[PDB]
Amino acid sequence: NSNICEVCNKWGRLFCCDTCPRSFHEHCHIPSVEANKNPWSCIFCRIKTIQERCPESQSGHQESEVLMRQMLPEEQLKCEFLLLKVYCDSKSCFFASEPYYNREGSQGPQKPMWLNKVKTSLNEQMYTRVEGFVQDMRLIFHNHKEFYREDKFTRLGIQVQDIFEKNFRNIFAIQETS
Ligand SMILES: [Zn+2]
Ligand SMILES: [Zn+2]
Ligand SMILES: [Zn+2]
Repeated sequence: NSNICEVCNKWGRLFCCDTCPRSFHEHCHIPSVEANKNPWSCIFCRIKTIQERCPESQSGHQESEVLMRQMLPEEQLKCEFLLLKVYCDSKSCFFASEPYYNREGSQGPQKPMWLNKVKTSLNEQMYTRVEGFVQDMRLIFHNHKEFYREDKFTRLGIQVQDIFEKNFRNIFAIQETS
């Protein structure tokens, strides 16, 4: 097993996966690492098993169809993993916790949004369809672009959105296009 957390790359109190070498802090894993369960398989392993059970699930899909899917267990898992893939990037620190807005020449967004809120919303089964989760994720970066205007800090939103989008296309097997 690895000696650092797969998500935040720090050591500490780690839980080790039984079917791959990854390790996690308790609340870095999504869902939070489960109390008992021996053996325990991490989210990377669980996502791999889905693909292996249904190889055809990797054929291309239309985003419109993906977004309308109900949040049954497999889609819940895939959103959890996509969220985890965003937290894996260190630049997600900017978007994790509840923002506040007081900048000359800018007004705060009408609907603030942040990663820990999406995390809670997933944990509490508040999204009925994939679209709900994706909309809140995209709102995080859209709010940031709008607020920071021409400050070069806007680029952090572009960068972390790019990570989200690449992973969304990968996890949900979106049809590749030019
Ligand atoms: Zn961690
Ligand atoms: Zn694993
Ligand atoms: Zn099959």
